[PDB]
Formats: sequence, C-alpha cells, structure tokens
Amino acid sequence: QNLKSTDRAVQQMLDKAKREGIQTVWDRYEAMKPQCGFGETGLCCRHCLQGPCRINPFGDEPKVGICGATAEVIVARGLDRSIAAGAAGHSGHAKHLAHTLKKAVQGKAASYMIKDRTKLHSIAKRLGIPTEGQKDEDIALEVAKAALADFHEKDTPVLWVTTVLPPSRVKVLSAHGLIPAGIDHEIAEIMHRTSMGCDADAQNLLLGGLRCSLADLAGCYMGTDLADILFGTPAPVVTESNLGVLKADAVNVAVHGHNPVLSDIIVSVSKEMENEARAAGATGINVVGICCTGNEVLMRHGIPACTHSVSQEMAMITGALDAMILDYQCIQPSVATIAECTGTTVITTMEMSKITGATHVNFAEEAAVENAKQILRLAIDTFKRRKGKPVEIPNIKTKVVAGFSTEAIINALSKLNANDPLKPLIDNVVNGNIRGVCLFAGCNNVKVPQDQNFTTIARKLLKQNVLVVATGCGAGALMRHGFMDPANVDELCGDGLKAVLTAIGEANGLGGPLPPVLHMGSCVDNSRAVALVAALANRLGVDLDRLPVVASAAEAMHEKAVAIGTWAVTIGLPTHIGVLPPITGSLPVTQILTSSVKDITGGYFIVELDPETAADKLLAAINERRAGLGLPW
Amino acid sequence: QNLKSTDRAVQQMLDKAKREGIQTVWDRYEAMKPQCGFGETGLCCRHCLQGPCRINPFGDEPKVGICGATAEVIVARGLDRSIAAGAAGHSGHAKHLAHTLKKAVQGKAASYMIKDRTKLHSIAKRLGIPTEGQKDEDIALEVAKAALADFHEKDTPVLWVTTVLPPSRVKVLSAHGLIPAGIDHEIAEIMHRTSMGCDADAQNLLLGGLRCSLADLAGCYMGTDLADILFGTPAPVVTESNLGVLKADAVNVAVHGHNPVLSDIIVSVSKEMENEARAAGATGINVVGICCTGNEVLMRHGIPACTHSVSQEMAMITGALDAMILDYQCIQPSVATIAECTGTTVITTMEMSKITGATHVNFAEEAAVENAKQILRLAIDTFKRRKGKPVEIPNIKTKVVAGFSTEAIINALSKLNANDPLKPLIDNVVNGNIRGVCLFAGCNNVKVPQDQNFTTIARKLLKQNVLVVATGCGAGALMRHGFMDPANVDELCGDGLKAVLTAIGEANGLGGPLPPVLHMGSCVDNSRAVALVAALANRLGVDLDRLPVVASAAEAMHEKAVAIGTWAVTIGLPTHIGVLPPITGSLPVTQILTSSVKDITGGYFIVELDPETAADKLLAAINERRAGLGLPW
Ligand code: SF4
Ligand code: SF4
Ligand SMILES: [Fe+3]
Ligand SMILES: [Fe+3]
Ligand SMILES: [Fe+3]
Ligand SMILES: [Fe+3]
Ligand SMILES: [Fe+3]
Ligand SMILES: [Fe+3]
Ligand SMILES: [Fe+3]
Ligand SMILES: [Fe+3]
Repeated sequence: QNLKSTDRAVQQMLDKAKREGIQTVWDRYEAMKPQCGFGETGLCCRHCLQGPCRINPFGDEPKVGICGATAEVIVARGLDRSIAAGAAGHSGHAKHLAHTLKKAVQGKAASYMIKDRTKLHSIAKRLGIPTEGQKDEDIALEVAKAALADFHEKDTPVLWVTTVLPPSRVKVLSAHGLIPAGIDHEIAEIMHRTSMGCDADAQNLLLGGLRCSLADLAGCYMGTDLADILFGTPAPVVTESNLGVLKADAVNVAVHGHNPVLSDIIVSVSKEMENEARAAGATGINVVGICCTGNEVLMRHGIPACTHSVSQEMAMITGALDAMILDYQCIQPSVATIAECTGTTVITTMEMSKITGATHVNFAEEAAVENAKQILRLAIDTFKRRKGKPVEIPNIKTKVVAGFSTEAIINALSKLNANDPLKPLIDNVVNGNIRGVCLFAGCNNVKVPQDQNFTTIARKLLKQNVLVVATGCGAGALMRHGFMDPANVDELCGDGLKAVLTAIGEANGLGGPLPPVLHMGSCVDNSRAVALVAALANRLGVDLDRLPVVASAAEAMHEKAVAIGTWAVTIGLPTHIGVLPPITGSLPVTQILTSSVKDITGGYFIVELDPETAADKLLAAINERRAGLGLPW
Repeated sequence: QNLKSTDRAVQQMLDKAKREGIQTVWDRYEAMKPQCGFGETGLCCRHCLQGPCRINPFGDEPKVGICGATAEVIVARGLDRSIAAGAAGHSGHAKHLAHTLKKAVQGKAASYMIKDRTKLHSIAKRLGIPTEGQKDEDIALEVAKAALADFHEKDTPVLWVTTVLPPSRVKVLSAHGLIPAGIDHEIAEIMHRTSMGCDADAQNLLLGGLRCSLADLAGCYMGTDLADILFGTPAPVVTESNLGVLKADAVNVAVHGHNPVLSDIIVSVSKEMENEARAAGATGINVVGICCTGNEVLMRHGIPACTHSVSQEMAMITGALDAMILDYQCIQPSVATIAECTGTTVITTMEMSKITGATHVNFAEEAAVENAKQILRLAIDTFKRRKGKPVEIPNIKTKVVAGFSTEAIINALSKLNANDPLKPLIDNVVNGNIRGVCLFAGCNNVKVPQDQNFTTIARKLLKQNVLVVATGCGAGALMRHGFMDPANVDELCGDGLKAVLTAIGEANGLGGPLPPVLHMGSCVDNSRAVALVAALANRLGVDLDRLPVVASAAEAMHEKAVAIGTWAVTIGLPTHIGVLPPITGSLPVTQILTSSVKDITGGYFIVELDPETAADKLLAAINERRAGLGLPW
C-alpha cells in the first residue's frame, strides 16, 4: 500500500477498506487504467456536436479537428477552460463571503459580524474607501459592495488585482492587456472565445488565460480578506494532524470543503452543545477538519486536521466518523456511497453542491445557529448507533504549529526590528541564510503516491536554506509528515534557515524555533503568500520576477490548481507543477508556457514529474534570481 | 457527394476541392471516424488532472469516475458546461452591443446612432424606464445601463428574462428557483458547481442548467433588442441566396460570423467605395453574407446569403471570394489554412477571436469607417490579383423573401385586423388552417447530409398546415432550397396554410402570398419567435406550455444550440434535436430531459435522428397541445 500513500494511517485504513470490501479512489483509479492518451496529452475536444475530435499525438490522420482546429488551439482552449473553472470556484467562494458580509453589516445575519477591525480598515484603505469619521458598518458595507463590484465591468479594473500587486507588476501586465476587467466577465469571455468557431490562435488564447488566472487571484485574495474581516485574522496556533485526532469516545464531526462560512459557526456552536453531547455517552463534540475548510478552522481556532484530499474517504473508514459536513469543492462524491458501509451521516449544505445519497440541510447565513444544531444533533444521533462497537483509529498523529498569516509573519519578524519588520528577512536572504522562498500549493493527486512529491521536494529545499511556506493540501501533506513541528527543525533544515527560524522563535516568547514549514492557510490563502511576496518586492523596490521566490503545485489535480499555477506564472514566479497538465500534445503551447512567457511576465512553468529533479530545477531557478540581484548563491 | 450535402452548388464546389486537392470539413470528418463512443455518449470527463475518466456505456469496469462521479453526474456536468458556453457566446455578443450603444449615446462612436426610436421606446417601457419628458440619448443610456446590469447580481433578477415571458411562466419558473440572477453570474456558477468535488446530483445539476439556459435566452433577447435599436428593426425584404449571388466581375466581400456591429458598417461603407472599386475593373463591391452576421445584414438590408455553416469553405472554393471578414462564432478556422490556395484575404477583427494565418484589422466602434475602408481596400486589392483568371461560381441561386421580425409579422397581420392583429392568426389556428407553429433553429452538422433534416421535416410540417418560422442556419438551409420563395407555396404548403399565407400576402400590397417559411433572422433572433409566442400566449391568457408551438434544432452542432434547445424546453416548448447530444450514457438524465422535465416546465426534449420520424413526433406534440386546448386536430 506504499505505492498508494506515504501516510501510515492512510495505509492502515487502506488495508481495512480492502478486507471490508469498500471501493476506494485508488480502486477506481486502478479500474481506469490504461488511461486515454488523447485526454492526457490534451488532444481531445468536445466543444461541439460534430465531435468528439481526437488528434493523434504522433502519426497519421486525424491531424486536425473536424472544424480545422489545430492541436495548438485544442490544447490552449482546454487549458483556458480549466483556468476559468478554477476562477469560478475561487470567485464563487469569495462572492458568497461578500454577500455574507453585506448581510451582516445590514443587520441580516446576527450570527456573523466584524471580528477584525484592523483588517477591515487596512482593506478599505487599500481600496481607497474612506475610513475616518465613517462607522465600521458603513466601511464594511462599502468594502463588500466593492468586492461584488469586481465581478463585472465598471470604471475601474478589478481592484483585488490592481491594488494587491506592486504597481510595476501592474504596469507590466497592463501593457499586454492582461488586467481583468471583471471576474465573472473574464470567465464568460473565456467560455465565449474557446467555443467552436471563435479564437483560433494559441498566443491570443493563452493571453486570455493569463488574464483569467488573475481573475482567479482576485477571487483568492477577496476570499482571504473577507473571511479575515468576518472570522478573524489567523495567528500562530498549536494543534495536531492525521487520523489520530479522532477520538472513539467523542462525537467526531468533520468540516470538509473550502468555505468556512458554515464550518466556523459549526466550530463555535459545537462547544455549547457539550451539555447535549454528554447525555449520549460522549466526551463532547470532536470537530476535525478535512481539506481547505478544515485548514481555515485550523488557522483560526486550532482545529486539528484529520485528513486531506485523496485520502478523505479514509477518515470514514475508521468507523468513528459520525458526521461529514460538506460545503463545496474537492469533495469526492464517493463519500455518499461509502457512508452506507461506515455508518457516517454525510450532510451537504450548499444548494449548488448536493451529492445523491447525502442528507441536505439548507444553510443560510441568517439562520446559521438553528441549522448548526440541527446538523450536530444528527451527529450525536449517529454516535448513539455506534456506541460500544469496534472502531479502528490509527494512533498516528503529528504536532502542527500553524496560523502563519502574512500579518502573523510580519508581527513575528517585528520582534527583531520594530519599524522595519521585513528588514531581518531581507538581510538573511542577502547573506545566504535564506536561499529563497518556495510556496507549496494545491492538492493530492491519485497518480502520485500521496505526499511523496511534497515531502521529497520540501526535503531538498529545506536542506538548502529555502524558506518554505505552504497552503491547502500542500500544507496538509507537509504537516502530516512532521514538517509543521518545531522539534524537527534540526533534522530537516539547513544551518542558516535553522538559525533564522530559531532567532524568530526565541524572539517571539518560546525559546524554540518556528516550525520548519510556514502553514499559511487554505487554497484562497495562496493570496497571503502574494501579500508577503509583494511586500518583499515593495520593500526592495523590484518586481516579483526578480525575487528568489518560486512555487510548486507538487501534486496538482483540480482546475483551481491550474488557475493558481497560471497566476503564479503571471505575477512573475517560476512555477513547478508535479503532474502533467494536458499540454504535451502541443510543443508550441508547451514552449509558450515554459519559456516564451518569460518575455511577457518573467514567470514560467516548470513541468517536472520526478520530485528530486523538480527540487533541482526549483533551486536552479531560485539561484538564478539570486544571481540576477548580484547575490551570492 | 450527395451523402455530404443536399445543396447542388455545394456539390459542385466539393468536386472542385477534390480535384484541386483542398481538404474540406467532410474530409477532416472522414479522417476522424470511427469516433469515440465515450465522447459521443457523454461518458468522458476531464475536469481534473486525475482524469481523463471514461465510463463504459455497457459492461465491466470502469463503472464510475476516479473521484466517484457516477455517469448521471458526468453527463449532467458536461451538458451544463455546454449550456454555459452557449450562454457565454450569446451574452458576449449582446454585451458588445450594449457597450456600442452606451458609447454611441455618449458621443463616442458617431458611426453609430439610434436608428429605431419606436423600438427603443417600447424596450425602455418594457423595462420600466421612464420615457416622457426624457430625451432619447438619456433613454438609450438607461436601456444600455440596464442591459449591462443584467450580467451581474442586483436588486432585481435578469430583466431580459422576467419582462419578456408571460408572468405565469415567470411564476412557474420562480417556484423552482429557475430565474437567473445574472448572466455571467449563472455562467460562473455553472463552472463552479460542475468542477471536481462540487455538485454530484443529476436533478440539482440539470436545474442549474435550465437556469443558465434562461441566461442564454436573455443574451439572445438583449442582442436582438440592442441591434434593432442600433441598426433598425427588420422589415420584409427580397434578395437571393446560394453561391450564385457571387459575381466574377465585382469585388466579392463576405461578412461572416454573428456580430453585426462591424458588418452593418461594412455594408454601408461598401456603397460609397464604388468609385474606388471601378478603378480596378470591378462593377463594385458585392457584399454577401455567411452564417448569422450574414443573416443580420440579410434581414436589415437585403444582403444576399452566399452560404452557411458546414459549407462556408465552399464559398472560398469558387476562386471568386476576395475578402472574408470575420468577427466570432461558427467560423471554421480552416478558412485561414484554405486561403493560401483560393487566394482569399481572410480578416479577423475581434481581439478575442483571431485565427493563426489570418490578417487582423483591429476594429473599434469609435473608428469604424476608418477600418472598414482599410479592409475593403484590401478586398479590391485581391480583385486585382485574380483579374482575368478562371473562377467557377455555380450558377445556382434562389429567391428569398425574409425580414420577418415579430414587428413585421404583427404589422402584416394588422392589415387583416387593425386593433387585434393577433386575432386572425389565432382564428386560423382555432379552425385548423394553421395546425401549430414550428421554429427551426441552429446550425448544420457534418454528421448529417447538409439541410436533409431541415428540408425533410419542413416538408412534412408545411404539408400539415404548420406555420414554420426559422432562424440562423435553419433559415439558411430552408432558403437555399426554395422555402423562402412565395412561388413555392403551391407545392409545399397544405391548403389551409396556403390560404392564410395568401390572405396576408394579398392584404399586404402584393397579390401574392407570404413565403412558405418565415425567416426571422439570426441565432439571437430566436428571441423574436419567443416575443411572438409570448404575445400569442398573452393574447389568449395561457402559458406557453399549452400553445401548439414546438421547436426543432434539426441538425444542431454548437454549444449555443444546446443552450437554445434547453431554454425552449425551459419556457415550455416541446423541443426536437436532430443530432445526438451527449446524454445517452445516462438513462436517468435522458429521462429527466425527455419526460420528467414535463412536470417542471411543460417543455421536454425529443431526441430523434430520423427526420421523417421527427416530423411525426413533432406533429404528435403539436396535436397534443391542440387537444389540450379542446381544439380539433
Ligand atoms: S470545436 Fe472543432 S475540434 Fe472541437 S469538437 Fe467541434 S469540430 Fe471537433
Ligand atoms: S472530476 Fe472525477 S470523473 Fe472528472 S476527471 Fe476528475 S476524477 Fe475523473
Ligand atoms: Fe483540498
Ligand atoms: Fe484545498
Ligand atoms: Fe484541491
Ligand atoms: Fe485548492
Ligand atoms: Fe451559423
Ligand atoms: Fe448561426
Ligand atoms: Fe451555428
Ligand atoms: Fe447559432
């Protein structure tokens, strides 16, 4: 079971599902091989009823789509559509948060409120929204209206793009017409231009896709900002991760998905429902996290991460998972089917995200508490049915220090320098103690043994004094293998990095160093690493395509991840992706994305499937940026 | 060449392309067989990097996607995405027209203006925009701002849905949450919910898709209204169609695509460029039409339709086609490749729709004339290169009477009854002289011998006294076979229909009958047939799902067509489609779309690939609606 997952709890539960006869994602993957060469290479198109059209990667006819579409065009249209669908997911989540905020500050959802006034003021001022003499509800109402405004055309471009990148980057992007005019506008225009009989030039297509990926960036940044206003800016926390955070003698309730609007209230209501949890023989309600909603409650409240991504079903396999509460995105629909064998109540809540088989509780921000209890009651109900029956929880769990928002990191650096908090980080970059910065992002993928690319690449980079920050299921993969535990700095980190992590730690009231990897939150919280990197650029007066920053979607899978990789390339970063995107059917497009895009944005894609090789190329790019600053490496 | 096209000019040019060695769409289709069963049935999914996932239609594993997605879900997600991409095309076109209007009435594009004040006033009042005491530029500015507003969320739903259907239909749709909140909002939400890990229930998905198809309806209706304000409401015209409208001794310039913003100005500038056309040995500039832009200039100015859809390349094969001026949608990118053999200047103009190989002229509404000349000069330039060299134009052309907007039709009926213009049409329905109304819509498809389903089904329906109206390439297929020629009423139409077409004709100052098919315009002008059908419903006080109206996408192909079929079902119509949509891999979804949807909207899909069988089922549905009114049949 090692070619499936490098996670030991996951291997134990895989053995269980094998003997109990429950189909897993790896099983469905095994029944899918050998996969379609056309699909994998991108040479498949079904945008009209004359198709499907396939193009042979190598050989005789068909050399071209029925309508005449070349391989360059088929590949670039497919990729543009994945960028747009990612942008739709991130943007829908942030749009929901903006409606939540407007409802709140107009007295419509008393379960919600402004929990971070500093953040709201810094945002409203980033946007040129007047603060002084204006009351908070009016300020937040303005901020929310602006968020909603960024989804359509208007007098200004998308503010959550133009006001969050260094103006030099904004100028570089505006010269090539890359600035989104509206988030949903860009999504619709992608769907227009990639449909049959429209755009038929690969450069033109890919430029459209770069623009749409900045629309996605805006969705991420909006979601981060709005969720921080609404639920508090993450600050460092200590919790634990892996399946061992589940307890047999408690009501175990998993928050799973991406949108914290629901699950943060779940977290807060669960505490008061203890009185009722006891009357069923439970120590209480044990709220754990799966995927990105889980990372959100782990960043804000120290909620332990139970599992992530490709191994989410393994949670239910323990037999101790009483309630799985979904919102949307990255939920394997198999959980519904699986719940009949493991005894779990699987509950959907968002009306555009139901799974056939599941129970649906219609959540709305206005009646939050009334539904939260309704769900948790059901959770305790299921704990009745499984009282005194054999659970198998692998006793595997790790110590996780997380909650490193960009604000937390700037506060952490301030204790070394109160009026120039970025100065110490810059100094240790300049003298080699930090070789560069690498952001691990994205999901697990069934094609890659779970966490293998993440942990391998992280191992080389840490041993090379690269500051590593991580989000979403990247942060999940690293924390489940010890990389968010300060006690592992010694083994993992090279001497200089060790020194800096130690200096900051001892200077922040601990006598111990920061974790070896900085957990920065969920998928939209990739925006946080932009905020930091932008700040870095600004404090040094250069564009991002000169900083020794890189990014790695080491085991990418979802369309969100493609949009994210593309907007890391678009804001200047060298961007590795550890699974094939479907571009290898076109050398011109591959060449545009790994090279000639260098000439437009300074970023570029690094396609490398071997994790050791990928760490080498990532260090090579970091070191090239060093050499461009005149820096030693 | 008869299994390719039932059009005789097209067969002549197919023989030419065969001997000259030019690859055609039928050739690329031949090199694509046998096509992918997975694709054709809808059991293929590539929404994430773990795919591609295929599901065997019948047999052993794979029975399910890697993530767990059942076949019901894969099919409904694919179909939702095609609905959304259609909606994106229609909505982008209308959004462009709304920007054109705002620019015009703010003194920004003097090449454009209000050419129909009656239409603008009737629209502004349909929307509750105040007219009296307000000047026209302010009224149109308000109308345009409202159009732009319907693309995003706001205080009201999409006005170009709620104010154009009978309120009973609006209530029926609002009860099931089917009313769009924003056009691009619905598109984005479709892309969100159909991506991996989100909506996983087929009914929930298909309801989302119904809503998105009404967003597409709104795009069509907006485009029709704005283009009518801007360029005039079509009134009956006489012109000709088929390749024989090309002339060897003139500069032949084809307007091709969907968006008339450019090509209407092309039409108007071409007349004055005669002085320059003569100085090259040309009788002038011979502007013809291809596809829907062509239908727009055929409805408004009597521009002859040269060809349509699957046979567009055949135009260039004559050797007489000097300039092909594209905007976007339904342009086979092969034309670029083909232009090097036929000597045609292929010119793209829209910046999100370029074909590698073509010349791009950057059009903008503000400098319209300056670019139009630039393009036409090039056209005349090419007429120099081909002076005194062998063209083969098939001398095949037909007489076309068209320009039957809903206003033109209501005016035509008024001469029988001035104060109750719909009364005579209703009376002849009620007494059997009109059995029902059938709208032919959509494109040609390479899988069907060109025009065969259209002409066969039209033949049965006309012989059964069914009023037939037609749009886009449906209207193209019928007019190229004589169905828009009054001289064919005798042969085609049954006695009662003949009588009504004759009465209206003789009463409209001709002594001859209306054509056998009412040409109502382009793809967005499907909206016109809604306006009529709605008016009919209103004049009778019933919902559309009780009128003997049906619709037929007899040879559908593009994603636009799927969105259109779905919103004909959603507004109540029985809707035949003469090519397989990719739904047959799921009986539950097929059943939802051909039956259980009856219980939600009153419409339903009729999947029938045999055109005679389809005419039978279309008559059966018309006659069932008759029986529901208590009517004889
Ligand atoms: S758009 Fe072109 S390549 Fe794609 S399915 Fe249709 S005919 Fe084939
Ligand atoms: S979303 Fe599911 S079915 Fe579609 S490609 Fe990904 S794993 Fe396969
Ligand atoms: Fe995840
Ligand atoms: Fe995630
Ligand atoms: Fe993910
Ligand atoms: Fe993610
Ligand atoms: Fe067409
Ligand atoms: Fe058309
Ligand atoms: Fe078409
Ligand atoms: Fe069309």
